[PDB]
Amino acid sequence: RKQVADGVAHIHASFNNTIVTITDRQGNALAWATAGGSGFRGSRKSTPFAAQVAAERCAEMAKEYGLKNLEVMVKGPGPGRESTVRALNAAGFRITNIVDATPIPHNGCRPPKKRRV
Amino acid sequence: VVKVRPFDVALRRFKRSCEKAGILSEVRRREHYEKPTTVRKRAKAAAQKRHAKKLARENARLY
RNA sequence: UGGCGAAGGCGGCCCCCUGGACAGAUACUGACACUCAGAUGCGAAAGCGUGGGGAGCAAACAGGAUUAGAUACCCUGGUAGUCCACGCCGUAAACGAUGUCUACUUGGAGGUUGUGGCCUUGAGCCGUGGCUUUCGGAGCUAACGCGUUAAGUAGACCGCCUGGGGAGUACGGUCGCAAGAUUAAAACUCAAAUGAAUUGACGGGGGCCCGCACAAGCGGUGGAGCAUGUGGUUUAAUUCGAUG
Repeated sequence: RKQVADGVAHIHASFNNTIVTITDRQGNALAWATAGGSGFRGSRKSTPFAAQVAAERCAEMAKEYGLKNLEVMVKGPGPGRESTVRALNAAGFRITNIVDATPIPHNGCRPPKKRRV
Repeated sequence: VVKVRPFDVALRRFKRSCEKAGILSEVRRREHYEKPTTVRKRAKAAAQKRHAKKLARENARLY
């Protein structure tokens, strides 16, 4: 382990799962945790609370590297946007900046077809 | 983007900083391809409803 | 419910080539106009040919689910196609389901693009044009509605209709590489087909409400043995009726 104190939390909140990848500021991965690896499956992955746990699990694995300050980059529309960020505050970590990093095409590729469900 | 200058404020300020860049709005637009005809149909009915509101909401006794 | 274009259609930014519209001002020509059978041209998307290109998407197709089945909807993939060049095709609910041109006939509120004036005495206000949106008057209309952008009042010319099926089909011609387009019947058959609006009922439409309706509880039935009724079967007869 290289001990780092300043880092970046990259919350990837899909509508299905939520991934949390705490990195150094140079974007090398240190820890990751996912709603659908932190216990919850099918329906319950896609809940705030599953993502919270992902964040918690990742947080208490990020302390091995001795991280202290994180910037949160919240990327996507999922339920695990807000909850993960709370779970980083309420796990010690000082949050410096909360960026949104959602990829927005400036008209680009034709999305998949509409679901005639 | 929100520099945390308490966190609880900062996350609310974050949540309103991404409302205002219509970020979640935009993702939901671009999840599935709206066929151009359907886009226009929605936009007309929008304008049409908005007017047909205001018009009768100027015609707006009750008791 | 901004703009431009005949329509189809056209969306980053920059340049080059280029069409149209509009306004102001003065001068010009002197009815040179309007409409148009036939003809010609342009004409979404798909499709077709040849050659490229191919991120994403996705007919077909494959697999996974769902289901009674699922040649579907859903999921994972995925090819033609989608893109470019040059042709072809000529069709769409190509729609305002509303031919073009002209004149006339109450208003209200907007948008947009010119132009003039005022004191720009302070973003403005008032005139005057073009285009466009909406609401309504008379009138019109079967009604719904249309209503100076008419579906009002008239004129010019063109296109087109003549009960529903058969059928925009057959045959013939023309056109096309093909797909097919275009022109376009008849036998036979039916006494209707149809428009708008009305009242209901219904909707796996919306809103709002109520009941031991559900929820919350409590005790049952379903299981046992008996009682009782019914069905069935049996019987000479198991009288007849009551059946969500």
